[PDB]
Amino acid sequence: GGNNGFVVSEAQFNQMFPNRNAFYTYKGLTDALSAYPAFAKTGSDEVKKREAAAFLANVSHETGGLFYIKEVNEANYPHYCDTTQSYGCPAGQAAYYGRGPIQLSWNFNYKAAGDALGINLLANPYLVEQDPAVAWKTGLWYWNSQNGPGTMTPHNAIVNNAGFGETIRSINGALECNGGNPAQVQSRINKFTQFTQILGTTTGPNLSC
Ligand SMILES: [Cl-]
Ligand SMILES: [Cl-]
Ligand SMILES: [Cl-]
Ligand SMILES: [Cl-]
Ligand SMILES: [Cl-]
Ligand SMILES: [Cl-]
Ligand SMILES: [Cl-]
Ligand SMILES: [Cl-]
Repeated sequence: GGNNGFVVSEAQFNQMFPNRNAFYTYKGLTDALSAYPAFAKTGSDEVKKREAAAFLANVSHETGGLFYIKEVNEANYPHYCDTTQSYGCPAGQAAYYGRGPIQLSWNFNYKAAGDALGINLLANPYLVEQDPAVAWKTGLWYWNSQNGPGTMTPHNAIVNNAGFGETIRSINGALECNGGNPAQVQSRINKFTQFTQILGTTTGPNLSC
């Protein structure tokens, strides 16, 4: 029964993210895991490690290796408010820009993620850039419950072995996949591959989209 701790060691995490903002810590991440008990705990260890690498690689890509807590371009913040929604944009028109490890964006996603976590992030979206425990939960929420532009959750893509490619599709596939941005598809694949090497697992199939 022995050691069933997290498949990413603190030291591997540091190697993966040498230039992280202080907001993002190993502890913060390991604390969030219990909110998504199947994450990195489903299937063989080859698979758990694969899933951990897949998540953190995509996280790396969103944030510049966890340097950025929030989206940089203030001028474009207003666009993340989808006025066509009925609960509107109560925290402000300009309040729903990218924050945290998956750069959670859009009033509708702040709403969905908050409902899921039991936290009213529609009203207090600033929590994702102020409270690490919440930021990390928003990352796991996306990874474990959202299809995005694709057809399956990133979790299931790896767990059912449909390919790291489906994680990309489900994160930003309408713009990047199907020829849209092969360079950036490959960048994500590059970081995933390095991360699988750090953890001593394999990449598995269908890396691309
Ligand atoms: Cl740390
Ligand atoms: Cl879960
Ligand atoms: Cl990266
Ligand atoms: Cl406003
Ligand atoms: Cl916290
Ligand atoms: Cl919390
Ligand atoms: Cl693009
Ligand atoms: Cl690269």
